Amino acid sequence: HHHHHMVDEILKLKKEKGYIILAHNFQIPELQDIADFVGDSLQLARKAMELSEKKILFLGVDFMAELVKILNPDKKVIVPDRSATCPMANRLTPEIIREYREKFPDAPVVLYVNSTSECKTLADVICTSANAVEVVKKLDSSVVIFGPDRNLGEYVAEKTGKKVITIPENGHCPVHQFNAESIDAVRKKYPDAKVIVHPECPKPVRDKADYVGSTGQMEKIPERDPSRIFVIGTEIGMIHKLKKKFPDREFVPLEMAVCVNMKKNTLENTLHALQTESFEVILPKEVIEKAKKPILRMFELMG
Ligand SMILES: O=C(O)c1cccnc1C(=O)O
Ligand code: SF4
Ligand SMILES: [Cl-]
Ligand SMILES: [Cl-]
Repeated sequence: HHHHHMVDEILKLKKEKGYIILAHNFQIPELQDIADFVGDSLQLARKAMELSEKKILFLGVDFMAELVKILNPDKKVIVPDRSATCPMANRLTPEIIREYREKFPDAPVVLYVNSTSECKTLADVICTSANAVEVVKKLDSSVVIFGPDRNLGEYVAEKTGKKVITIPENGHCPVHQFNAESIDAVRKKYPDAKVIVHPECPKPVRDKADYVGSTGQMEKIPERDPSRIFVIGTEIGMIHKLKKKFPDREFVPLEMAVCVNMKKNTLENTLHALQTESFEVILPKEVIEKAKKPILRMFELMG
């Protein structure tokens, strides 16, 4: 295989230098295939809680690399491309959060994991798409401040009956902005297929789906649903993951949807990363000390 030179050298260096390689589900198939662990934000966060290796190569976007570092402040965490980020997250700021606490006095601030680590220092609790409902239901408030994703916030409201105030204005993931007509069309084409979409999708999309959940949840659906065909409303990287796990089923994208940031990592710069042992994720001590609290609290409010 023509990538064997990079694949072989990555595997050698990883072992030689004592790295574990963690990848997100939206990484290119070639990177998923060389990772030690591949999963969603929640699964990655969980894995980061119990991590033994001294050195971590993280393949995803910066806010999750920073979460991994916050949970392992004394381990070396590296990323191939330091610019790999979530633009959604970058629109929420400390000032907006402070504005909204002042405005809504006793509302806890629940932040999605794609949020800056500085914003995490100001959060009461962190969540991901699979635990947001449970976490919000455990809080002793019928109103919460939630960001930066409006769709997940609005989903949480529907599921909890709580009032959810979303910040910032129109915070959303461009990648999950599917149109509901794509479901109408795929119903005609494959009348027996099951449609699975992410909670970051717009309401009309979620409402027409058979299932709504995190990518981690999506991966488990075929364990209990015998459907030959699944239609997947999330980033294209998930198709590879699903088809690997369930070679016996068909996985059809709802639409082609690519996160440019998730695609910044390549075989070539991942190799470079292991050769140079760069770029290290470095955070101020203060930020680690403060942001760890809403992160640990997320796991406390699941189990
Ligand atoms: O794994 C996730 O939480 C996830 C789900 C949908 C979109 N983006 C992400 C991400 O981490 O960027
Ligand atoms: S898929 Fe969406 S939410 Fe996830 S990193 Fe990309 S822009 Fe951010
Ligand atoms: Cl978990
Ligand atoms: Cl997810």
